[PDB]
Amino acid sequence: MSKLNDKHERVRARVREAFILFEHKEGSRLVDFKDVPTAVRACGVNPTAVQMTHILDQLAALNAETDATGYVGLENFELVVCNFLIQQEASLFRDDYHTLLRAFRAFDPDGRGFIDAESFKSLLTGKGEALSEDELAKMMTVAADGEGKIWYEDYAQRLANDGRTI
Amino acid sequence: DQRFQAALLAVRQNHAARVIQSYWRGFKKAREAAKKKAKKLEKAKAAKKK
Repeated sequence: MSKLNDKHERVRARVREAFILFEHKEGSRLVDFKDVPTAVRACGVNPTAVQMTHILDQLAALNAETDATGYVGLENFELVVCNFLIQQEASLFRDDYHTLLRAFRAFDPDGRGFIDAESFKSLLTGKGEALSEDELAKMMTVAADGEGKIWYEDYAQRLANDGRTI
Repeated sequence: DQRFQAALLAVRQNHAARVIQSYWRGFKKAREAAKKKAKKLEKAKAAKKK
């Protein structure tokens, strides 16, 4: 019970820190609705656009009972994001590096150890939650080397090492 | 046989694509937040030095 209580305390503290990082004013305890998806993702998880929609709808429903000032209260944001983070951590232990390795291996049936940047971008354009051309260009600039090859092991390691202190 | 194999490959590739897109969105947003925090810390240090 003490370990689970410490888990809750850590989740609440991390969500509070992420909320403070995105407060519109220092000490105002409010975060802009457009910044809510960014704050939730900065709270230490990488959920899909479906979960962005779910969390935004939940926070909007919670804020509907209060004044519709366009800002999300600290209490509501902490409750929603902490519940979602607890759900994620309990349902799956965040082995992000291995999950990304499996996802990248799904695109490499031959096990060549690398994925062509152009083919990978073309596949991502029409598969899954379609991203923008600017997002794809930034991704290939960050990942692809001078030879146009994406070493998915190193890329997954870098993705999982995105400053998330566990 | 080829159509069944291609359908299975397409399904797994779609799942992997969704996962990778979510993780890339998270990574980009985390990098933006880190840059914003670094800029704010530099501003605070500059103000303190005066």
